[PDB]
Amino acid sequence: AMELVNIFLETDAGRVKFAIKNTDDVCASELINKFVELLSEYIHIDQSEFYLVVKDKDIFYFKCDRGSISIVNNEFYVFDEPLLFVKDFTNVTGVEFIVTETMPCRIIPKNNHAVISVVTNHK
Amino acid sequence: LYFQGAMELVNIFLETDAGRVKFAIKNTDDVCASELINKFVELLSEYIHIDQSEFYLVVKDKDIFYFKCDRGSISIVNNEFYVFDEPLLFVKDFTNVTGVEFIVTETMPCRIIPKNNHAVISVVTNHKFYNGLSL
Repeated sequence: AMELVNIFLETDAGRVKFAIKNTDDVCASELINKFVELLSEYIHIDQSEFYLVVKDKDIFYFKCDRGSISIVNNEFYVFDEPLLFVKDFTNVTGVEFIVTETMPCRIIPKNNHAVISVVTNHK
Repeated sequence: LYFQGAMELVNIFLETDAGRVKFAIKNTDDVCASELINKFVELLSEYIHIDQSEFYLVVKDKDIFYFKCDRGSISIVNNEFYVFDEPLLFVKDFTNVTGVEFIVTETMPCRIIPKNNHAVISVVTNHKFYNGLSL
């Protein structure tokens, strides 16, 4: 039900979303650390600086600075670039970050995973 | 294709304990483009896995020139217009490289496998010759 729109997995089968099933019907703000837990498997959270954009009906921006989370307000980028997605795959090969001129990233990957950086400037 | 004088890499820098470090070749008179860009790739290969990475090299020698390094295979990129004119603080002395900084654009993404737990830093520029966002 809840998914990231600015970070994706690179896999042998294609692009895979970070998605969490909202069982308790909580809010984006209350489940953000679950996304960080998911990314924790592929990058070093305590050494990385990056933003998390969560789509939950509306869009909610967050910054993760070495594990510390903050709410981001004045951002209006539309991560609506038509992308093709899959869900099944065998192995992860990289982590894909959609960056913007106001939302850079600093990533230290795990297990020789690749860091992919793609730019959007729409709104 | 040939150049003369100093050539600077303007979209890739080292992140070090002392700050940002620039790659430059001080004399390029008789050397051709493929040899010049190869030298930058060789320098970068100490910090990233060239055979698995895909990125762009933007160099400035009077004019701006664009190249793509796809798993070690270098190609010239035509019809690019990003100017990479953001003023930046550089240093030349350092003791430890902690990451590689990539200035990426809508047309020039990057796929980087770093070495030695080095960080990958990605910063966007949107400034172009003619779009009215540079300078």
